[PDB]
Amino acid sequence: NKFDLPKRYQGSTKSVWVEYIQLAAQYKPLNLGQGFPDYHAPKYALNALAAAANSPDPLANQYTRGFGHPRLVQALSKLYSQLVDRTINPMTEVLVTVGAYEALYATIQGHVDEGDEVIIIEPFFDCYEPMVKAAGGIPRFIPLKPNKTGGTISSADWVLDNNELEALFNEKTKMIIINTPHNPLGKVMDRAELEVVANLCKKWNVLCVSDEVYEHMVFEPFEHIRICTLPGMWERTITIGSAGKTFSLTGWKIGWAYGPEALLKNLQMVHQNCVYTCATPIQEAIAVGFETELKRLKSPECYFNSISGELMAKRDYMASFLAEVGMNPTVPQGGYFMVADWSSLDSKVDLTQETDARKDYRFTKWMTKSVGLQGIPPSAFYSEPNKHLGEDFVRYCFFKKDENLQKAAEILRKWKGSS
Amino acid sequence: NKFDLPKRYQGSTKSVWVEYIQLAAQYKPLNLGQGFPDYHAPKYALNALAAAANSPDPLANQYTRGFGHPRLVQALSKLYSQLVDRTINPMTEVLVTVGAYEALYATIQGHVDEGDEVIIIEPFFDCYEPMVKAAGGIPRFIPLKPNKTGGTISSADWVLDNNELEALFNEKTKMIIINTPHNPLGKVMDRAELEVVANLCKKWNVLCVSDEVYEHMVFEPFEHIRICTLPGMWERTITIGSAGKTFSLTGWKIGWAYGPEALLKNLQMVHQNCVYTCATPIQEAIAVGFETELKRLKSPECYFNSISGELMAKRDYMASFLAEVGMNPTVPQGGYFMVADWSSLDSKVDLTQETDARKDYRFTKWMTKSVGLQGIPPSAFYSEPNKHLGEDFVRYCFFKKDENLQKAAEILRKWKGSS
Ligand SMILES: Cc1ncc(COP(=O)(O)O)c(CN[C@@H](CCC(N)=O)C(=O)O)c1O
Ligand SMILES: Cc1ncc(COP(=O)(O)O)c(CN[C@@H](CCC(N)=O)C(=O)O)c1O
Repeated sequence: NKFDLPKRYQGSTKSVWVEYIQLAAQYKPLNLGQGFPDYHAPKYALNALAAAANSPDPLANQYTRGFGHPRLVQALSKLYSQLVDRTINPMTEVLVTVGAYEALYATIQGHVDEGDEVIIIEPFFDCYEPMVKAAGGIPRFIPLKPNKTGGTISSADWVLDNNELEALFNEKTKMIIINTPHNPLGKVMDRAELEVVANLCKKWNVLCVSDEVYEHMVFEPFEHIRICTLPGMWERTITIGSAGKTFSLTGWKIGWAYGPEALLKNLQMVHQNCVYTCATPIQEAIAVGFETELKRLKSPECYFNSISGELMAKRDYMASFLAEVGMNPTVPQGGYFMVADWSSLDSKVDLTQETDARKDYRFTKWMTKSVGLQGIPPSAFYSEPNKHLGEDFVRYCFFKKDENLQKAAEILRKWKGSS
Repeated sequence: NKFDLPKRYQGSTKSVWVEYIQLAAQYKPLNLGQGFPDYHAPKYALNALAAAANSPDPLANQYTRGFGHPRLVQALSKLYSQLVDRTINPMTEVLVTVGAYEALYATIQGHVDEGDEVIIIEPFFDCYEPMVKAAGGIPRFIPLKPNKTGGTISSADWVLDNNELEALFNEKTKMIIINTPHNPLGKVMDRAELEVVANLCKKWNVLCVSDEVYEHMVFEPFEHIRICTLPGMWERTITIGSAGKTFSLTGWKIGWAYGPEALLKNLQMVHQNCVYTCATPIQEAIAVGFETELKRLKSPECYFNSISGELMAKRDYMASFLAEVGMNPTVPQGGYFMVADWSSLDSKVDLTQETDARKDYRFTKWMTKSVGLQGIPPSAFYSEPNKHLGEDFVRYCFFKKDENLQKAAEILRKWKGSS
């Protein structure tokens, strides 16, 4: 009856996101932090939500099926069945969730017990660690590190030490979480890299959880490969996606996990007594969205195909202006984020009035308040022992109107050499 | 690497809800089961969702603030500040969630540690027990029991044994969950009943969680009273609502917890790493719905004021045809569910084809597949040892078009022998 946090949440603090969203509302900077477009998503999707709101069907805005709206799961199985080349059962092998967030939540709560080890690759999407810890698991970390220095490098250059990775696998290893395309780097794992992970999972009987929200956003000449597609991997993989990312409608918060029925049963049990069901007219609108794209999967007008081309130009413009101004950027193989090492610009920043412990927090806060440009501190994506690996970096989002990417460039040009 | 359920979820089965929704899609009965309307909700709310989908603001459909969309938390604080007669800080004292479901989830995960005792009042909304058990908590049950037999009783007649209740409270008691107006019975707790609980919560330093989802649906001459409003109770209460119940848009799945900052901090830590944030356009629409009602709170055509008379005509009709066919109905003080005793018609049913443990599951099951009319087996809402109090009963929803209520009666008559 002390109403302290229960032990499993012991020492929990507010996430980066709660802190930096609040920082954005307060200073109103050019917001290149959290990932979302600053322009309209596909009209066919927005139209479908207005249509569901306006539907003459009285069931359109009432409860739908708890493991997912029938029309959506059917659309999801149609698409992914083609992509993974097996027939995925829409009732048993798909679970619709509240964003990729709740799919990750239901997966971790579903398969992580007290003392189970979970391997996490740093830098990691930040929720992975607190979710494992809340489920009583023991995270085991391995960092990706660049094998090139100075100038602009590629996210391909950020690599695991495979001996170090092998070393982490033992009889206590329950799960490994991989994220490709990767947040924050943009790294897309190639077939050899997936093979390394898959071979260890098979040897050690571990569950692979593949966070693939950015699956449609890989840039030529690279290619998204699905690990559940590797030999023997289907039986031991759960794969996650997000309609917020697939359709660029981040405020809709609908995602999914797919995989064999045996593994999904555990997620269903968590899901059913966490939220139970997800928004009907939103899932309906997403279902129409998938139906729309399913008719044209190899067309240049298909949003799955067009987004990379849309994004690649903006990636190239930001990499250029970040290099121009003095940072060392990592050019992502997919996605809409880019990390840059800003440390060579340490003389143009006074971080003296900044209060927190981590340098990249001080840098990003200072830039927000002082110059009106918001990025995200990458040390948020590292375990405490390795936070130093992130401190010289900044993550920016380039999913923006060209006019706003130019605005960021000009802020940076003015800040630099206007000494 | 047995990927069996974790120890937290060991007992776990599919909920009444995953089972009955599936039942319902399969046999396509007159669905008097899950609580939702048969017809459309107020048009102003539906219109506001269409407007958010169609918005010129590109951020209308992108991520919003994780603890609650600002327009919505503002409208909630404006409403509840007036209802509870205090100033509720919209930023720190309101949390928006994926339905009342995730409000209960974050509350129980946030405040129940291993070994904590949680007292639950039977019959109970079904998620309470599995949530407590998932949090490592120990559920402690007490049934409401009718103090009258024969005919049509009132939900006021279902009452707790005061000494049973007092004995349940010990220094291991962390929490009590109360639900008023109550599901499935429709009981509205009077002031003395809320005083009993209040005085025990203060004595034993326990957190009261008040599930008030049906807050606006109390029938004359009864009154919804909020326990957080009793002396000394604000500091020890979390109260929960649902937009899905407030605006009869059950597929929108947005609810909230409000109470003191100290207590909501715990739910914030769970929420930030469970779903993170909720749907933007749905929260925007609900905020517009609240602003609309806030301009006319004292007027009869305010939906918070009008829904009671709308539902009361239906309540009275159902109560009357249930009694005519020879059921013993409990007339609810509030809400849109009615529980009735179907024992005195056991003769006239064949449960000999149904396979489940509980007599009332076999019944709901019979009537659905065989006579085209589904409700909910009230055993679902009892602890294993007490399920027997739920086995003579059946719960129906009367939030249905007048003509379907007239049809549902007919089905009952055609099966009983009232033609
Ligand atoms: C790798 C990865 N995995 C899961 C997710 C979550 O997807 P939802 O469908 O929105 O729940 C994300 C999205 N992360 C975005 C936004 C983070 C946030 N908390 O809003 C980002 O990193 O900026 C992500 O980037
Ligand atoms: C007492 C009570 N508390 C919470 C809730 C959940 O509210 P949301 O806002 O839809 O999450 C309910 C809803 N009860 C409904 C719905 C059952 C279900 N959807 O699992 C019922 O019992 O028929 C309820 O009846």
